[PDB]
Amino acid sequence: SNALMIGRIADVQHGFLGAMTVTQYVLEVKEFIVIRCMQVKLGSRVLVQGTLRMNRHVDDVSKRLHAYPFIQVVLGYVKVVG
Amino acid sequence: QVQLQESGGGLVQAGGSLRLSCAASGRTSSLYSMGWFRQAPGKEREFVAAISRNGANTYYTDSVKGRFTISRDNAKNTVELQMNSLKPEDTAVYYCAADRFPTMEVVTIMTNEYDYWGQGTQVTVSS
Ligand code: NA
Repeated sequence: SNALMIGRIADVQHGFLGAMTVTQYVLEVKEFIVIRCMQVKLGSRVLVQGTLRMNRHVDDVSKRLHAYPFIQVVLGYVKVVG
Repeated sequence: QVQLQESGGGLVQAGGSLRLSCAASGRTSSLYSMGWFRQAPGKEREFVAAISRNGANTYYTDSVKGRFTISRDNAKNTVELQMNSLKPEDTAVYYCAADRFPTMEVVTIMTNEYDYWGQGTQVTVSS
């Protein structure tokens, strides 16, 4: 399921999961969603095209299933528009 | 609004072991990725080990792989570093750190992206 969104980068992560390095961003749209990328700076206004992932995981403490949604950029792009 | 406090440091002989522990207090709900770092006098602070919020993903600097193990207890708000087969090269002040970046499974591996720091604990390994 594809999504096209506009907003401001509020945070940046250089991270790792499942043997792969990833860059993540917090996009403020006020709500936020994480962008996951497998010239974008803090405070940049961006347009993002990618796949909306609900990304449900079981909470360690409550043992309840929650979504941890993200836009998957692989096909996909994030372009500075500010 | 977050305090990190290390414990478990000290002196050991080469080949020995230590277990470091870090306890998080205050606004712990804001914390996600947790990590251990180290710094020797006159040197830059370096990444040692880090662990995702959910504990599923870990990352280690090359020189500690197979020797150090990071783990966390989200019910106690602690993060721990089991250090086996210690070498003189591991001598440094060790710091625990916490990242506010909101992600369940992805571990932060960039030093400057961590937001809170403990006061540090000295680890010394004699030859
Ligand atoms: Na951060």
